[PDB]
Amino acid sequence: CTSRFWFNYRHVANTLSVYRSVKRLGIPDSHIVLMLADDMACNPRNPKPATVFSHKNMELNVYGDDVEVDYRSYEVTVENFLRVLTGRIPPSTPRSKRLLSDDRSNILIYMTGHGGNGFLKFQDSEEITNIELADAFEQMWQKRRYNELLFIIDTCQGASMYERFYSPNIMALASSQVGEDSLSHQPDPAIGVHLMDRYTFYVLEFLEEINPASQTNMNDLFQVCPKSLCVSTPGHRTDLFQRDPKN
Amino acid sequence: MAAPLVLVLVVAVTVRAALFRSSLAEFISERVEVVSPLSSWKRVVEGLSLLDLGVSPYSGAVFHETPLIIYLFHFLIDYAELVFMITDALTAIALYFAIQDFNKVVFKKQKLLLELDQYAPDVAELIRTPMEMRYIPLKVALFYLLNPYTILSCVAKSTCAINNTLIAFFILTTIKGSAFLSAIFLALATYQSLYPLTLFVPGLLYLLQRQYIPVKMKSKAFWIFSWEYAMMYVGSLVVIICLSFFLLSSWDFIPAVYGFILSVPDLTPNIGLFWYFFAEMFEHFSLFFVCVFQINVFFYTIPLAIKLKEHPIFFMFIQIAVIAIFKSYPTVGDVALYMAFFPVWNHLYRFLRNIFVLTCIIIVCSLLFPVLWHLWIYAGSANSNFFYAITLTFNVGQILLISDYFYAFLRREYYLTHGL
Amino acid sequence: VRRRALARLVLRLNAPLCVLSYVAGIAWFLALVFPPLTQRTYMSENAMGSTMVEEQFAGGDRARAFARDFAAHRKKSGALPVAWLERTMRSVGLEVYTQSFSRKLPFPDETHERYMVSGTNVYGILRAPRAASTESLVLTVPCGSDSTNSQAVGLLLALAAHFRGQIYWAKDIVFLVTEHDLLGTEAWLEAYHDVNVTGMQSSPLQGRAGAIQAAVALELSSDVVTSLDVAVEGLNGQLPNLDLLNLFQTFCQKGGLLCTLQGKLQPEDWTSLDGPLQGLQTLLLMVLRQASGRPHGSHGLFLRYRVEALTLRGINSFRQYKYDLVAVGKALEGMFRKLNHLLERLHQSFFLYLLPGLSRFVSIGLYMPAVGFLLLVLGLKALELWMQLHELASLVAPLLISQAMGLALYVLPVLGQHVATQHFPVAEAEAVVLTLLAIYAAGLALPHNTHRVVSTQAPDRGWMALKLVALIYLALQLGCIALTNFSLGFLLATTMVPTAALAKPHGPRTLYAALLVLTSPAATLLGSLFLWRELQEAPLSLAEGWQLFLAALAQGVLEHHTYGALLFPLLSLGLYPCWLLFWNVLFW
Amino acid sequence: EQLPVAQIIHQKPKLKDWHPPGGFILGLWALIIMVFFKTY
Amino acid sequence: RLQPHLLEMLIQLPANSVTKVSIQFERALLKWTEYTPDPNHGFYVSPSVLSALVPSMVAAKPVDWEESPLFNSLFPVSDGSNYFVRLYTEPLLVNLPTPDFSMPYNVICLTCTVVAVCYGSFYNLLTRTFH
Amino acid sequence: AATHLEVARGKRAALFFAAVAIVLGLPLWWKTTETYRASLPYSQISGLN
Amino acid sequence: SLAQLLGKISNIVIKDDVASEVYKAVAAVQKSAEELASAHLASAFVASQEAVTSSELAFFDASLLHLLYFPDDQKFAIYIPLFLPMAVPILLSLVK
Ligand SMILES: CCCCCCOC[C@H](COP(=O)(O)Oc1c(O)c(O)c(O)c(O)c1OC(=O)CCCCCC)OC(=O)CCCCC
Ligand SMILES: *[C@@H]1O[C@H](CO)[C@@H](O[C@@H]2O[C@H](CO)[C@@H](O[C@@H]3O[C@H](CO)[C@@H](O)[C@H](O)[C@@H]3O)[C@H](O)[C@H]2NC(C)=O)[C@H](O)[C@H]1NC(C)=O
Ligand SMILES: [Ca+2]
Repeated sequence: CTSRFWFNYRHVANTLSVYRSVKRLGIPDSHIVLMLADDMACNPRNPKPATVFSHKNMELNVYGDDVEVDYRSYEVTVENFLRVLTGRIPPSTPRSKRLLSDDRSNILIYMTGHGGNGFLKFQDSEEITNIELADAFEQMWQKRRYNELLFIIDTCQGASMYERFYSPNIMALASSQVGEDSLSHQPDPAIGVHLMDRYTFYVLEFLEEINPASQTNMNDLFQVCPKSLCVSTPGHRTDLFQRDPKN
Repeated sequence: MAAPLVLVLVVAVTVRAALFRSSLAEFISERVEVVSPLSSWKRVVEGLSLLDLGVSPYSGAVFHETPLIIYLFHFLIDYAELVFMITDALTAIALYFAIQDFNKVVFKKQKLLLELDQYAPDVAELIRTPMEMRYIPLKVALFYLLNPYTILSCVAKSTCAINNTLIAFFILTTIKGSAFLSAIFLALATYQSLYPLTLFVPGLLYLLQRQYIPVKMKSKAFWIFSWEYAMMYVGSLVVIICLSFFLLSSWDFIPAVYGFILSVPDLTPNIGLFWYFFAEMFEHFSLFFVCVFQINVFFYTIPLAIKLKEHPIFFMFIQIAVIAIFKSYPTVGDVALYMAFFPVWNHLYRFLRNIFVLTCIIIVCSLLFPVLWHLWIYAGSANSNFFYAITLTFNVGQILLISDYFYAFLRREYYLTHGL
Repeated sequence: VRRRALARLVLRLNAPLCVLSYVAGIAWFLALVFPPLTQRTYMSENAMGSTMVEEQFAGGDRARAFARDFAAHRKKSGALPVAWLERTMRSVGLEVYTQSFSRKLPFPDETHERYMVSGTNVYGILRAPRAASTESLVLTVPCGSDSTNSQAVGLLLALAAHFRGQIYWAKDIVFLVTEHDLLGTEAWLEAYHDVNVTGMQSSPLQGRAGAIQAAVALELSSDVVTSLDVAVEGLNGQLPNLDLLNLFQTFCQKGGLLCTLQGKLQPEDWTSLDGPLQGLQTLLLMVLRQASGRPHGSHGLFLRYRVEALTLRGINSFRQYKYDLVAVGKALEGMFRKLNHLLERLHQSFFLYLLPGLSRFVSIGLYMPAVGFLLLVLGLKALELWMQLHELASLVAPLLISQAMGLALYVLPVLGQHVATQHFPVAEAEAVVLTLLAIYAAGLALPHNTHRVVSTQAPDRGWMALKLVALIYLALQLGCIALTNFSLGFLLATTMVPTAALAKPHGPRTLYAALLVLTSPAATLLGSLFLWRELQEAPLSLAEGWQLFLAALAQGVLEHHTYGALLFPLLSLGLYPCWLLFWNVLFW
Repeated sequence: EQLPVAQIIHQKPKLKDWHPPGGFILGLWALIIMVFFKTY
Repeated sequence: RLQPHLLEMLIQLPANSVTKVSIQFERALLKWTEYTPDPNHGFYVSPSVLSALVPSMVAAKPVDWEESPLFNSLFPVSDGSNYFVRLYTEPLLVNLPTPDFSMPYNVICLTCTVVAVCYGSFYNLLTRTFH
Repeated sequence: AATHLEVARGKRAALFFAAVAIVLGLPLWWKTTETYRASLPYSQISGLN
Repeated sequence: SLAQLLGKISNIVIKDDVASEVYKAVAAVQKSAEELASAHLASAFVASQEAVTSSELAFFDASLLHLLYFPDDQKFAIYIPLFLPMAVPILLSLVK
């Protein structure tokens, strides 16, 4: 989550919804490198401390009682992110703050925040571009640090963040296409700021209905958000995956 | 030793004492244009207090004065206002007598050149004349004392006043021809502010011009005197450096003073070109600009020497101006030292291209510095860009003023040779 | 060849270029009420523009009960009920502190009959539970020595009762009830930052709330209210960040409140017949109020401490539709709840604006030419005076005296009040104002004693140098003033610049004297008082106009001494000597 | 001991007013006189 | 950038009284790449530590850390008539002057342009011969 | 005479500007801006493929 | 991978530690390959371990991230303001 300032509560909620689904489906905390550029979970402005909500009904706290943030506040930088992906972190970094993936590792990477054309703003200050992201993914593939990689981005014009990928096994999702930038705004009266980005909200709803022993496939998640529901057109990308998404 | 210079001195000390005892003294001392990290009374007192606590004054980022300053204000900590009055009076006296002797030498050279008639016939109101040079030393002392820059520097109790006194005594001793005292005062000034080293080139030249030693390659006497003066200067510098070591028994003043002057780590706003440039600078690619901006101060010394070989006092004035404008952490009292030399070159007030607009720009910038400083430090109405723009305009005005004076001097020399 | 060509083409147009520049500046100022320059106001800061507030303040009846109790105890306790305020603030769960302050006014002020001001400020601190008490917001009611603002104290206590009990406070809320209208606010603000800017004595504060971010100065002396009157103009012409006023306007729109700036309304400025007129009228009112430089309300004292402050004055007119505490209480709660979202000191929007109608504004880069052309008039006069001077001791004599006169006008009126009262049967404040006016006229009627020395015959050249110096000085300080506060610089350059440009002894030399005297800073203040009273549809005759001029001089001196208002020193030390220099230029 | 008041006062050498060493004063004062004799 | 100020003082608090220890500081201007992503929020001065042996109303007994409840064995009591307390003051929000983060490239051009106008003026005077 | 002397001085100053701006101007750019690269075996590493 | 990374982007400061590790890794790879073709499995395994440690210390070094260095294209745009003063000596050495 590359966003601060408590009015970007939607981005923290996106990240924590993906985190809740992933941790419910099996991935341990040690294998999740969670980054929240601001808590917005129990900062003083929160009307409900220690909770992050997905819906106005306030019945599903994506910031549950079992959550670990490996990188938070000023630690969540484009530098630190690329360090985690490429493995070039400082040597004192612990296990929990690094991606110790191998050739047999499936990696899910979910990026959320303000994002323009082929670039993602990190805490309103710095920038990660699709060129740098593709280069980092290639560097990961050179060392065989992932078996298959699923990239999901939930920013504006997010289909261009995965437009410069060349590493062999990556399939990518995106909330919006190259052009659409209209950013939704419907602040909850109870929680002052916006709740979600409406794309990961339906991804969360899609992922809430499956169990760990579920046979749902990527083809059932390639149409989780239709044009009727999220104003933007969520575009995927399978030009690299060898395996058929339906399997 | 003058009838009206004493009156000038009493008026200056009266003004300075009134300001010291007024309620504006604290405001002036906290002014950032008149006070730098190198010339702050608050920082001198802080270093003394650190010594009282037993911690070294240079084991921190707040004290950057020299051990001679430490020693001097250890004893004169209570009489500081009187000491600063005395040092500005000494600067005025040194400038007065230096300019008096320099005018006498200039008239002597003009007479010895009119005798052999190296001037064109169309030169009548273009030769320096004794009635117009009678009050030039008095006007020099008057510009040095009764201008707001020096008054503010004194009231703020900045050590830039001490630096000015050292440089003025260097000028006086060089003009009187005392090579040894010239070297001592040049070494003291270089030890204090690190940018009178360039002034080594003019003084020597004038010294040679006073000894009638030709300045040329195939001249043994020129090399002998140059080596003698250079050895006196470097030996004085190294002796002062070793003595300053012995004051604290440690070489900590060396980094904290000279590397602080050269590397610029403070970024405190000034009237100079360094603070904002190095605050908003890219991390890599920044050492190159430190290097070039420090080379800037020393860059023109050799070309101005080989263009102003026969005019080492105008060359000294231009060098002092270049130091004052391009300098890590310059106070406005450094501007006063070269502005006091204007009456020496007021006979060029017929070739000055644009003096009115430049004086207006400098005055407006001087009176806008506190105003915009208030508007982005105490009032949130403005930002650092306002102060940066005023610093840019002030420094451009200084450059164009100095270039106008230099152009006028060269044009007057050309008209002395060729008829107008 | 080229230099003479340019010189002849510019002196051929001395008078027409100067008058064209002056009229251009006036026209640019008049054009600051039109859409291209006054586009619209907006919330630049997303920290509170991208959020919403669902107000739940429903304690208006408690506010009324608190107002009744406060009025009763304030009738019993003559000045301010301190024990009752402490009990009530500790009942709503605040940390209650009092500050005793006292001040020696220079003279009895002839307005509140107060000479030895002494009172207590009572403030309570809402301690942000989840925060570490590092930032704070101030809700202040400036109680005076009369029956007003008893409802505002009740509303403040009712809001404190509501805010206490909420976990969503990132900043402490300070509920401050000052003793006097502005002296108490100044005392509290000085002791809070522990500075002594105005030399006022007080007791040490037993409790602070951290760096103050924003401040609200609710004045409300009626139960129901017809319209809500915001005021954003601070001491020395300073203004709050525009986002605070945008926040107020958006919470007026959301709650249906009929909110007004300086008592004026515009549904939409685009009416093409009167919208420009109402915009011009309200912008003129803002300019006259900002040039005044006094702290209209307690919000004006916070701006010196880099605190964005705003006064809301509930006014109960003859409009039959009324809003109770709930509308105003909900507006205040929403404002504070949305300032709580700031999480960063207001650094966006604008700090230097000049806004016509609470929804329109002009940036500094947009209204700067209005005074820039007026300064260009002086610049052209100086340039052509210099080039006529080119094609001394006689300047030292005026300058010094002029500056001396300024220093005479700054210190003597207030310290010589005792001898003026022992001489003439006038009040101490009248003694101060009489001394000020007498010294003004003494500087006026003194061109001859200084002319006891004659070192030039039919001079007409040292004359030019004196006028050149005066023009440069006037342009410089008018530009500086316009940078600090535009309105004062503009108002001074509309009157002094045209007369300063034309001051030669070659003309009538009697019409010129009348022009300079009628555009002197004192005459500028008198005309500004007349225009300000006219702009409120309350015309004033010469008698009570002169009485108001007396009151304005006395208030200028007093406000300078009590809040550090930079208008008495500015007129008396920097502008009066320059205008006297022009006077000497006239009578050479 | 959480606050050993007696021990922590004596752990620091006594705060004495600083003065320049006799070596510097003698060294500086000797050479100030020395320059007074080359010129005089 | 390498070490903070540390100040440790043993102040004898006299009686029922308020001791006002104050120290003046001057705010520094930092590099543009030295402020937090929220530069206008400010910087935090760490809460100051206040270690004292406050006198006790009634003298305590020497009690072993096993029989005693867990809240009575945090600090190793030494005297008995005085109990050790370690207070922490509030963190302080101090704002620093800030450079304009949006103008790092224009500043280089403008300052180098001032250097360049000086260089050009001195070039066109030290090399150009009058004619 | 004097004109020749001033022309020679101006040419010397221009020479000094050129000489400095090259000999110390370009090595400064080189030494204080270049990314420092140590010697890596680029033939052995390729041979290990 | 390291060679390709350093050849692709020419703004990475590779320092003496990285070069030392690369040299150690290459030497150890050659030694282990020449010892595997012998009755020297133990020495070959130790050399392979040394080679892996050196090569992964060189590859995963904090200083190889291309964000620590100013972009090369913009390095020739932050110098034009110094081209303007430096364009005068180079041109006036040729015109005269
Ligand atoms: C040498 C003289 C002038 C030097 C530069 C002037 O311009 C700099 C300042 C702007 O003051 P500011 O900080 O209010 O405005 C801004 C922001 O607040 C902000 O947040 C931004 O992101 C901005 O970009 C921004 O404007 C800018 O970047 C400025 C762009 C101009 C560059 C020219 C090549 O001018 C003046 O005020 C002084 C008036 C000058 C004369 C006394
Ligand atoms: C800000 O500065 C002013 C002075 O410029 C301070 O006012 C001074 O306050 C003290 C009280 O602490 C006054 O002393 C008192 O005098 C009376 C009568 O002489 C005496 O009976 C009292 O025991 C006490 O000593 C002093 O007169 C007064 N000065 C002036 C000029 O009025 C003010 O206290 C400062 N602000 C703060 C917050 O301290
Ligand atoms: Ca983890």
